Amino acid sequence: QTVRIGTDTTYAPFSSKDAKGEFIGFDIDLGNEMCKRMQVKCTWVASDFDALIPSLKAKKIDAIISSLAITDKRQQEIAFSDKLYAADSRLIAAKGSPIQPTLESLKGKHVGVLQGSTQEAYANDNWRTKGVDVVAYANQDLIYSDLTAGRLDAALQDEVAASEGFLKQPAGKEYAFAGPSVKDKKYFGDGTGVGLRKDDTELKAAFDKALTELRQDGTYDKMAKKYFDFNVYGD
Ligand SMILES: NC(=[NH2+])NCCC[C@H](N)C(=O)O
Repeated sequence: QTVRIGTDTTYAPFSSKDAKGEFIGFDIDLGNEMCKRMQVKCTWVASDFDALIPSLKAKKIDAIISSLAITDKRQQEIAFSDKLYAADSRLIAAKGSPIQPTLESLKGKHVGVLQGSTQEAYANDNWRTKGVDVVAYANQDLIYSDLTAGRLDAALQDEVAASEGFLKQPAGKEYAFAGPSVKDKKYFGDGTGVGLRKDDTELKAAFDKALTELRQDGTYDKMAKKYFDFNVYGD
């Protein structure tokens, strides 16, 4: 039909808006390229990240492309395409900060996470319970803003989003990663994928076919090179 694809546009370089409100980023490029090969029209629909799976279940959108990690919990509720790219999580803080992604370091500190994210799940279970002030936000822009305002000591999000979308931008010049990637298979998933209703077998097959084809002919790498000088796909 027309495939309606939901995304949250506060996660550069994967999904954001340009100065005239056009959606831009690697998620947008992947979605548009897949749609072309599937020979379908696609309409992008912006929403808060935590609204994406509910909107999909409610049939207000037909697909999610929004750095949506493929997790065990989410697969109980929806289906996923094959992996679009890998996504590790990592903390950021002010440059020179001693902060580490540990309870010892973070107890009593204010740590921002995106509401509805794997980072929120991780932080709520491991940090909020034990006395870290975990603050959950409607979108990632509010997090970066509250961090630069000094209201947050740190923020947890996807590593590549933080790096390319903030640290390497003027806004994040005085900030840096605090500690290494936070690796936990119980939480952050096995890369990201197109989120789909479980019964939409045909639509999943179509996305999967287009994805294989655009990876195979080198289009994936061509598009990825616009944003990344490393292997974003992973293994
Ligand atoms: N467009 C976005 N805001 N994406 C947030 C993704 C965060 C994390 N990868 C998750 O799946 O929960």
